[PDB]
Amino acid sequence: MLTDPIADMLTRIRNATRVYKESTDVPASRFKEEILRILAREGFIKGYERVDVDGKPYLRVYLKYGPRRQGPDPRPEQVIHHIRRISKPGRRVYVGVKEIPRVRRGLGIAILSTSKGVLTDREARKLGVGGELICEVW
Amino acid sequence: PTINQLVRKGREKVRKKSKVPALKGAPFRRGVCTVVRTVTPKKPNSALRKVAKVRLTSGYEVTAYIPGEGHNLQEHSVVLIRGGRVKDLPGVRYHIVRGVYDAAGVKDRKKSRSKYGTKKPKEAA
RNA sequence: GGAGGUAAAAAUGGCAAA
RNA sequence: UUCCCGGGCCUUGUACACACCGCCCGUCACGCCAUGGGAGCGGGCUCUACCCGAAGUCGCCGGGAGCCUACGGGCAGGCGCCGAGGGUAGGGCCCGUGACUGGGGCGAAGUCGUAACAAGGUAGCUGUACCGGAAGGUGCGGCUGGA
RNA sequence: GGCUAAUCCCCCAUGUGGACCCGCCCCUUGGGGUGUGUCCAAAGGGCUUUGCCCGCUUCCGGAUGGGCCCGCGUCCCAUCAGCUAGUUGGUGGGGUAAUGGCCCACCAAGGCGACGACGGGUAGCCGGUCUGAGAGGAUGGCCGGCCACAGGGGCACUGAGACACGGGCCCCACUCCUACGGGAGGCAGCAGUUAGGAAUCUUCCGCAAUGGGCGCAAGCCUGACGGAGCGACGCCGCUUGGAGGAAGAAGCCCUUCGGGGUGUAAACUCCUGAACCCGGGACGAAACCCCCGACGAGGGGACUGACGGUACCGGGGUAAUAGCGCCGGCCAACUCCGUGCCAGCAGCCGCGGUAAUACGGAGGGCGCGAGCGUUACCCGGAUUCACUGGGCGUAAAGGGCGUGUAGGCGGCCUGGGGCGUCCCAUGUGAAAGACCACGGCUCAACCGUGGGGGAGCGUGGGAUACGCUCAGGCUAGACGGUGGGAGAGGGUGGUGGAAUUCCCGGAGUAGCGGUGAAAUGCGCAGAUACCGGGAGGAACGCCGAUGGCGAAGGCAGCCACCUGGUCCACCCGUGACGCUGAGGCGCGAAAGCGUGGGGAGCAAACCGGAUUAGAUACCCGGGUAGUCCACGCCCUAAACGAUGCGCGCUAGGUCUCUGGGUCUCCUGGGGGCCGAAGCUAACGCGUUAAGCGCGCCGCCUGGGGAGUACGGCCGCAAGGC
Ligand SMILES: NC[C@@H]1O[C@H](O[C@H]2[C@@H](O)[C@H](O[C@@H]3[C@@H](O)[C@H](N)C[C@H](N)[C@H]3O[C@H]3O[C@H](CO)[C@@H](O)[C@H](O)[C@H]3N)O[C@@H]2CO)[C@H](N)[C@@H](O)[C@@H]1O
Ligand SMILES: [Mg+2]
Ligand SMILES: [Mg+2]
Ligand SMILES: [Mg+2]
Ligand SMILES: [Mg+2]
Ligand SMILES: [Mg+2]
Ligand SMILES: [Mg+2]
Ligand SMILES: [Mg+2]
Ligand SMILES: [Mg+2]
Ligand SMILES: [Mg+2]
Ligand SMILES: [Mg+2]
Ligand SMILES: [Mg+2]
Ligand SMILES: [Mg+2]
Ligand SMILES: [Mg+2]
Ligand SMILES: [Mg+2]
Ligand SMILES: [Mg+2]
Ligand SMILES: [Mg+2]
Ligand SMILES: [Mg+2]
Ligand SMILES: [Mg+2]
Ligand SMILES: [Mg+2]
Ligand SMILES: [Mg+2]
Ligand SMILES: [Mg+2]
Ligand SMILES: [Mg+2]
Ligand SMILES: [Mg+2]
Ligand SMILES: [Mg+2]
Ligand SMILES: [Mg+2]
Ligand SMILES: [Mg+2]
Ligand SMILES: [Mg+2]
Ligand SMILES: [Mg+2]
Ligand SMILES: [Mg+2]
Ligand SMILES: [Mg+2]
Ligand SMILES: [Mg+2]
Ligand SMILES: [Mg+2]
Ligand SMILES: [Mg+2]
Ligand SMILES: [Mg+2]
Ligand SMILES: [Mg+2]
Ligand SMILES: [Mg+2]
Ligand SMILES: [Mg+2]
Ligand SMILES: [Mg+2]
Ligand SMILES: [Mg+2]
Ligand SMILES: [Mg+2]
Ligand SMILES: [Mg+2]
Ligand SMILES: [Mg+2]
Ligand SMILES: [Mg+2]
Ligand SMILES: [Mg+2]
Ligand SMILES: [Mg+2]
Ligand SMILES: [Mg+2]
Ligand SMILES: [Mg+2]
Ligand SMILES: [Mg+2]
Ligand SMILES: [Mg+2]
Ligand SMILES: [Mg+2]
Ligand SMILES: [Mg+2]
Ligand SMILES: [Mg+2]
Ligand SMILES: [Mg+2]
Ligand SMILES: [Mg+2]
Ligand SMILES: [Mg+2]
Ligand SMILES: [Mg+2]
Ligand SMILES: [Mg+2]
Ligand SMILES: [Mg+2]
Repeated sequence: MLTDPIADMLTRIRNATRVYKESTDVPASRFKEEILRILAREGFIKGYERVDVDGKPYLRVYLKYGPRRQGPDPRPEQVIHHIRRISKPGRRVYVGVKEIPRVRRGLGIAILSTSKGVLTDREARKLGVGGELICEVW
Repeated sequence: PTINQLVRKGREKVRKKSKVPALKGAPFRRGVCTVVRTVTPKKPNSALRKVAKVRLTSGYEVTAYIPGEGHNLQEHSVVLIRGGRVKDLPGVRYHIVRGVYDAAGVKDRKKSRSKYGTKKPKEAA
């Protein structure tokens, strides 16, 4: 039924990084398209493209991972150590420019939808707007 | 639970119960003794602990423990309830302050005489 | 050869403790 | 080598671990305490209906009867509604008490059995029904927390 | 009864002006203006006096204080689920400064409630205070703001304002004075008495200051206040000396007796100097008053201190109170003696029964110091109510299962609004406290000054990504069509055979049943075992499975009728119609209950026979309800996968059921096993998650007491929730 199409996207990404898959398919949405624009510039993915699956538009989000570590357990480190939805439909989380969190002491990213568009924590304090705290990625 | 379940139901406060029903939780309470005697403790131990039924001002009648070694408590003795129970005596939850109105302090006490109510002896020192 | 599937016997151990 | 006793290894079951000379369940006897029921009794608060009802505001009279400084007016006075409360009658909740009674909790070493844990010697537990001093047994269906 | 004065009361006038009715105009709830009619005013006093001052009257305006109303927030109990007669609304009045059922008559029958009305318990609320990393939790003592009260209860009067603490009236309770008939009083003001209690002060001094009231002023009043007094009650500051001092006295403790500890502690020697004594001595005080100027601005002069001769300054000058808790682990600090599950300790675990670092004492040690401990309470630790920040297969916990009300949540695209949300500006957010700097008391506590900001809410403006809404559209969700498929899905009606038991006939005999060994029992009245025939009920062997179906409970000979769910293909229609679901509603094994029928086998209770110390049981022989049918009840469970439902994602291998295909093989649904990643405390789960997510619901919060008692609902009861 997809109560939240945003968390299904972030979970499809999270489920594709634990098996080290080349890419994954998420359905199409112009709002999810703007969320993925932020994941590409900050360096969590390779990008996406408006593909078409059986006449239904999806999004081939190309993943990216770290260097192949040696020794025991040779799987590489994730570029996305953590990703989760905050403003869930059961509890909408709304914040302002003073109450923006320091996601992993600035080493993380805080995507949040503003009236100026889908921006992030460092772009929200520069323009001075704030808004719906979407998610935290690090 | 869910957020909506917490807006509807909420969180129940624990609201702890008192272990000392001294009627308004006063620090002390004057009472007269009715029956002073000796009882037997629980299964791991075995002795003759001195206890006392005290008719307090609040109208109830509770058992009270006599601390120390030796006392001067009778059927018409006025004592002061302190608090705190005795682990080995089921039914004893209060303590008797020694050194007040009828209960004299522990005779020949020397070390912890703040408790058991004994004054400072003066032997030229 | 795979299910089904073989009892006649019998009570108890004072308390607390490295 | 079936069977008594002791021992070795593997496996299984365990609520046992000062370890089966283990543990453990219920009834009964004694003691302490708390609680429910209980012929009822006592008290607080509150409600409904009625009887009476001061002060006082307001409403009417103000005359066969007073006072008045400007009198188709005022005051005194009288009447009525309301009214604190008092009284009567029935209720509602709560608290305290009561001969006696039901089960409960607790208190080292009392009596009776052996239900459970090892196929615990009747695999156990469970819902219901019946019975039995008691743990408990049996019936019907269920469960694997058993083979 | 009688005089008598005023800033007392009244009448006439004047009317700037104001009030009211009516009309008109602007505005637009009763605001403002205007015209006619009417109504309303008023006080004098003192002096350097026909000139000012203090007052009076009317109206408008300011400033302050208050009344009423509204939005939002404000404890627990649902074992309180219905409440409502001035109750809800209208019309007209009464009343008030003023709206209003505030009150009164009439009419309409409404108003409130699971978003918790009504009722019951409790509580004054806040700024703040305490804690806490924070969020929150707890609190409302001093100070400040608002309220409510003044022995309990009602009521009005005066007045700008009171339903009036030290004003009035009345009723009650109580105390007191009485010539007995009718009077006095209200410390929850300041002290003080008594009572209760674990517990809480001086019947002190002063109006010098600040503030209030009156008065032109002088000044009077102020238990407001300023101070003093008591109390280690809290915090802060300080003292009981300081420097020397023996390889180290005495006493005491331990000792492997050789010595170690108290212990540089003491004595002793220098040095400083609390307390004390003497002299001096305040800041808080400058106005009001007077003089010059006009009793204005400005300038000048004088009076006045409770605390108090007090803090303080200067001189002199004495070695000058130490106590309490603890020493098993947590938790810092160890030896001797006594005692012997005794006496005793104790916050938790726990010590003690002859050698106790845990009792008691001593020595020594640790910790704090005019304090130290204890008891009670609040937060913390407690992330054990988890919003930050918890959980439910087996530890506490998924409702027995469905359907479904409200509610919560909801797919893709593009527009409109901008309610949530976000930004900026403005207003508020009193002071105090808190926080940061600098000051004042010789520091600090205390206090002054300045600065800094929250959030919340009102107003103006902007933004439109997400949520909401309106409108258009789309098909992946969901539903429907067409064609087929399997199945113990459910109800009704009929029907087949095997077997058990009983009756009848034939035949036939000395035993049959039964145990794990025997009896009870049955049988020469002709049993068991065999043949033939009949009745009657219940269950359906083989197929059958580790199988199928249903949401669960559960469902099995066969036939037929009625009927439900589901699956696959074709991708045709509707077009977001969805998911979950408190309450409700219905179903719900067995046992049980009622009413009637039926009753072969089995079989609670019951009776025998054995076993046994005993047997109310296990085993044997009988056997009644029940089992079975029809209707109505009951509503439980190990109702179990001890895993609620829905959707998306994440390796595979293998067995099996059921469709479809260009059917080697692929793909949809379902039932099993093993296992990537991952999870978990472990067992184990693992596309049929206990994984990664999201929506909604139920539930959990240590064990016993207890699924008990009371209350409520349901039931015929048993009993259930
Ligand atoms: N404790 C829970 C309850 O205890 C009940 O049992 C209670 C009694 O049955 C039991 O009595 C036991 C007795 O069983 C056993 N056979 C002998 C023992 N001496 C008794 O003990 C009792 O009595 C003595 C004095 O007589 C007390 O000192 C002792 O503390 C107490 N347990 O003592 C228990 C209470 O202490 C049942 N077990 C049960 O109902 C329930 O579990
Ligand atoms: Mg015995
Ligand atoms: Mg035994
Ligand atoms: Mg024993
Ligand atoms: Mg013992
Ligand atoms: Mg060997
Ligand atoms: Mg073994
Ligand atoms: Mg009773
Ligand atoms: Mg007239
Ligand atoms: Mg009673
Ligand atoms: Mg009783
Ligand atoms: Mg047994
Ligand atoms: Mg058994
Ligand atoms: Mg048994
Ligand atoms: Mg049973
Ligand atoms: Mg029986
Ligand atoms: Mg005029
Ligand atoms: Mg006139
Ligand atoms: Mg109160
Ligand atoms: Mg915390
Ligand atoms: Mg009084
Ligand atoms: Mg008046
Ligand atoms: Mg007054
Ligand atoms: Mg008074
Ligand atoms: Mg007293
Ligand atoms: Mg003064
Ligand atoms: Mg003054
Ligand atoms: Mg010495
Ligand atoms: Mg001065
Ligand atoms: Mg230590
Ligand atoms: Mg000893
Ligand atoms: Mg100790
Ligand atoms: Mg000791
Ligand atoms: Mg907490
Ligand atoms: Mg606590
Ligand atoms: Mg939480
Ligand atoms: Mg937990
Ligand atoms: Mg459990
Ligand atoms: Mg709905
Ligand atoms: Mg949406
Ligand atoms: Mg808006
Ligand atoms: Mg402030
Ligand atoms: Mg300040
Ligand atoms: Mg189509
Ligand atoms: Mg639409
Ligand atoms: Mg549903
Ligand atoms: Mg049933
Ligand atoms: Mg039945
Ligand atoms: Mg029947
Ligand atoms: Mg009948
Ligand atoms: Mg039989
Ligand atoms: Mg025997
Ligand atoms: Mg039998
Ligand atoms: Mg099962
Ligand atoms: Mg559910
Ligand atoms: Mg279930
Ligand atoms: Mg499968
Ligand atoms: Mg497996
Ligand atoms: Mg029950």
